[PDB]
Amino acid sequence: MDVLYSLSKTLKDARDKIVEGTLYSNVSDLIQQFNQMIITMNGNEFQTGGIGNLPIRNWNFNFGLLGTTLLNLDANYVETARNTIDYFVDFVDNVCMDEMVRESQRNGIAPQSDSLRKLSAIKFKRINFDNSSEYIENWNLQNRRQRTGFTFHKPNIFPYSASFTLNRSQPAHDNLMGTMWLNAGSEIQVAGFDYSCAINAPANIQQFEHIVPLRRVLTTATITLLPDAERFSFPRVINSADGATTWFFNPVILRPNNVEVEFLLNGQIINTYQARFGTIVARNFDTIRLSFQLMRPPNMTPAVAVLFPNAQPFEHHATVGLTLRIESAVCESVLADASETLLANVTSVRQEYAIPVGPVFPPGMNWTDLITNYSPSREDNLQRVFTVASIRSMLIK
Amino acid sequence: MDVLYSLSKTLKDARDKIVEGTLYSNVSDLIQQFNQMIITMNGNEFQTGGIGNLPIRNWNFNFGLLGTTLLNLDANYVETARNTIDYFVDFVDNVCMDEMVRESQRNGIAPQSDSLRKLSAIKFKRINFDNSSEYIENWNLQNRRQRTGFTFHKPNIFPYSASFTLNRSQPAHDNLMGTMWLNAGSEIQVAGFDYSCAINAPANIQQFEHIVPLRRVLTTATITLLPDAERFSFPRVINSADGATTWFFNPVILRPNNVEVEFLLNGQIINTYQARFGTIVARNFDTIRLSFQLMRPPNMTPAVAVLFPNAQPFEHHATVGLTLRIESAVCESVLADASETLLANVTSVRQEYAIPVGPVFPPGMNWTDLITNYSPSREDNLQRVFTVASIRSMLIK
Amino acid sequence: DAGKVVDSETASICDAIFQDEETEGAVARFIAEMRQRVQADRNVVNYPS
Ligand SMILES: [Zn+2]
Repeated sequence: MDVLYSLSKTLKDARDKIVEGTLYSNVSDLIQQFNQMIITMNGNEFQTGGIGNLPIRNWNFNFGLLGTTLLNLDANYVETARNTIDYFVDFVDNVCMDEMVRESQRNGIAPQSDSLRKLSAIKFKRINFDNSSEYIENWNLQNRRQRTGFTFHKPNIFPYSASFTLNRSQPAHDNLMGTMWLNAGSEIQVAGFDYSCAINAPANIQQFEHIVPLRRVLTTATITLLPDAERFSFPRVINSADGATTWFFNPVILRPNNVEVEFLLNGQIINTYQARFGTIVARNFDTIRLSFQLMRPPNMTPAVAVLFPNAQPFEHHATVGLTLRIESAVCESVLADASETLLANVTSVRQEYAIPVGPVFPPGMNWTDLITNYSPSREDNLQRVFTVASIRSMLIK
Repeated sequence: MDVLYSLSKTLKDARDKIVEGTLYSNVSDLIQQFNQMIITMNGNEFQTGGIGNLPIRNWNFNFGLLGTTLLNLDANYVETARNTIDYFVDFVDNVCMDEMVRESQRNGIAPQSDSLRKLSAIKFKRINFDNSSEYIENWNLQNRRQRTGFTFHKPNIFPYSASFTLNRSQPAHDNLMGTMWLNAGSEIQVAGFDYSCAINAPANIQQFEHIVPLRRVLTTATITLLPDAERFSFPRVINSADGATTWFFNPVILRPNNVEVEFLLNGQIINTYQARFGTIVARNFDTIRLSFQLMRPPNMTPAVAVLFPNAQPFEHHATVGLTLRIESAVCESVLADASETLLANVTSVRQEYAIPVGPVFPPGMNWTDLITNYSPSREDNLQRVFTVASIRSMLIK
Repeated sequence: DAGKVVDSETASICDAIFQDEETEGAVARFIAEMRQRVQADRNVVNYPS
């Protein structure tokens, strides 16, 4: 993998820094690296593809070296360099696609393509160059069993889940208490509702709790917490838990009371925020526990008192909501986030070449399932494919 | 770590091979290794302990080498060697204890004791010797990110859990259908029960399922599957779900019907055994799925018929069961088994020296809590402490 | 083992250290056992120094 990254990095440097007119002192070392790459790859044959509809392509390497006796490189130098750069870029492209379209239950970290298996040979190690990218850095670190860190802009950490729990209910569904929630990507949006507005509850307070366990431990995360759940604040007709009927939800929003958002790590409370909103920091956590309360307003103007009667018919249903967004975070494992395009590239290649579903990844690289069941083998294969996808994106759009 | 293991190994080989009357050729190479250790260690000061009630001790090395000339070693030689070996054994014992009593949330795999941090220095690499123990081999393989493996006899993989689930219930608790299970160590005993004996069930069959997700993937596991749970075959008075009252359970055991045991990895049925008891093999799995049925006998003699009426009074309750033991298995992560004494050693040292509860392990190294939340940090720290404990056990009985 | 060293200075230093009494037994045995490697098939030679 390091050799593949180095081939891509040297090709990118060659395509950026070998431009007509530039002093040769600007590309001396780069040309040394390029000539070593050519010498090592020369006299080798590689075969790529043959999985799904990915074409079977053969790569024979026989290129002359780049010149060294020149002060300011000219059009001839650029042309002779670019002719080789095109072939090497195409070879790297196909090697990366071959690697991405493969998976293995056992040894998902080990190279899968036979081209990458070849490149793993010690003869090619001379092309290693500099592993400065984040993904290659983390690849080396996890090879050495060192701490890994990936920074994400709103990481996709919560498996998609739109659901509701009914702590109190009956067939008529006209007196319901419970919670609704939507977890998706980086946003939790929860809303506890009570049709009776806590008329008959002790202290006229109804408690709601929501526990969201992450599959991975996030660190140094900035989180925006807001006191309303705009998604569960409009009239709804929701089909029952068993799909037999449908029930009506006509909410009226009250402020959540005694809000407590605590971030826990293996059951221990690492961070906790009491009735605080805005930007907050979770230093190290793997579970989020949001507790809030519907407190029946002690004092009401008539226009409010009309809304909450003592008897059964509850036309309006009291609702208190929270919204939580992980804006940025750090994770030891690989994840999908808003800014990066590695998941998109891998899925695009697999879909384009119609790769049959293997044993590890779910069909179509469904991120919801992949993150719902984030097994160690899946993590290994996902890290491998994401690293090779970043390597590829270093040269191809 | 490898240096500490090598010190222990060379000291064990010195206490074994350096014996009265042995040939010089039997111990020439061992004496080379011993003198290498002495020369490397001389001139160094180590400090051990200072956590909990473990005393602070200082270690100073200025020892003479061993000069082997006698054709067969005599008593003087053995006494002189034992003088050095005893001090080195004490040093290794203290270092191992001081490393076992510590832990860290971050970088839990790296040494925590200052003595071991010092031994990690480059100059002590000259003592490495040979890493032949299972735990040290797996340590090196994991450090290089190779597929490790630990072989366990009766692995303690299931957190203790004795519970029941009533799919049908009422306040009287006189007509119940559901399941009862004990997961403990390497054993799963499950029993589905029905008071009506599926008289009103569709097809006179009641389905029962028991899903147990393991916290780690087990490979090449030998399993014993027997068709009755003896633990839930006698009368019981069990507390209610909420503890309000107690309910009486008076089982009569029928054979389980349509038994299917599925071992799954990543949601795929890796192994599936249908109505097969005795010794089976699960090659690779992370969750077990027991499925069985209570089938009302289609033909009954008068004595059996008297037990299963159609009216409410159900004096005898039909029950089917399954027992599943993992006699042996292989796991990539460190576990506690019924043969190794590493968990016992670590817990014993911590208890004896009254080490305060740290940030990673649960109080008292409670195995149930540890395996219930076997986080990656806990796994790193546990592998470290187990490896150093096995190093210690080479010299301490 | 009919070994060779890379320079006359190296040979003299090895002789001195081999003869001196303060040398480690490991160093003496290594100076006695150390060998070169001449691979004509690959046109390469490694010599201790
Ligand atoms: Zn046994």
